[PDB]
Amino acid sequence: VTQTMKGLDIQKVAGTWYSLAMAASDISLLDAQSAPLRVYVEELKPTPEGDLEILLQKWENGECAQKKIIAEKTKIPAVFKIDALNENKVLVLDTDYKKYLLFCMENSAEPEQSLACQCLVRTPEVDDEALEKFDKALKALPMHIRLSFNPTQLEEQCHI
Amino acid sequence: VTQTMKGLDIQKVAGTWYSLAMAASDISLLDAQSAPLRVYVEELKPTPEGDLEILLQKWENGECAQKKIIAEKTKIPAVFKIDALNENKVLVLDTDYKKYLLFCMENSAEPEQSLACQCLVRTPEVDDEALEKFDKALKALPMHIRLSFNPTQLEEQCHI
Ligand SMILES: [Zn+2]
Ligand SMILES: [Zn+2]
Ligand SMILES: [Zn+2]
Ligand SMILES: [Zn+2]
Repeated sequence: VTQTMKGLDIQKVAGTWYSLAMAASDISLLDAQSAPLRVYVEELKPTPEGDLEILLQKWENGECAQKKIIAEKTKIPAVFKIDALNENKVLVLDTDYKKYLLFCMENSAEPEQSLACQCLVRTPEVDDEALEKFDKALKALPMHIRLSFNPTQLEEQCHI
Repeated sequence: VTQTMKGLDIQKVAGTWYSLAMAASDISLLDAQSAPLRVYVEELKPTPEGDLEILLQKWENGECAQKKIIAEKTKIPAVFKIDALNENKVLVLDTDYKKYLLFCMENSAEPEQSLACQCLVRTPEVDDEALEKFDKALKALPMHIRLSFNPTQLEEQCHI
């Protein structure tokens, strides 16, 4: 179902990011700040080997904890293997490198109950064009919850 | 901003309904089952005087409570006055009476922070055409959360 980006240069996604919008196939995955896949991406750090370190924050033990996820390169381009969040795959759908990035996470064992997708942006501002790209990519996908954040929320993102 | 239905026959909306989809301007209004405006419409009972009794269920005191809301007719058609859920207005946007109904609730004091909208259906089944009408009506509105329920969830709707 999912169509991944072709000709992705992973080195060009490095730097600071913000989670502008999130979507998921199951409401329980994103509803409430303490939900399993409610994650806020803060930085993408690609490696020389072609892997992707994802820095993000997540609600745990009563507060916003900082997590580092190592996404390993696989034989399929724009698809990375992870062992976190009960997910095993990160899929980069699209990016223009300097404004927005669209990606999804899933578990290959049950991809319909585990699919979460995000729209990332470089600056803590609403990019209507990025949201349009996000919505278009989501049309084919069976999403039952969609969240969209404003500039004020994008500053600290996760907060007690 | 909101455009209400013209030529609404309120008597024809009587009977059983299900909340298929919900949307709101603020995430806090709908995120989590215990959220202030997470409400599940079960029945619409119009009166001979032209008022609308809304039967719905809402999470309160650890369980799904049953609520009856009286929507009073106002001088503007398809717009009803209420005194519940911290809202004071019910706006009927569109309906075909026998399959779907779209409505919004708001507080006139702060309509941007209080707007919640729903897509109702007669039967506990996903109507892709009703969702299309819902999405089109929402385009102009500043929604930051969207929820969509499946047939299994639509049977009991709210549940412990
Ligand atoms: Zn590696
Ligand atoms: Zn589905
Ligand atoms: Zn009356
Ligand atoms: Zn807004």
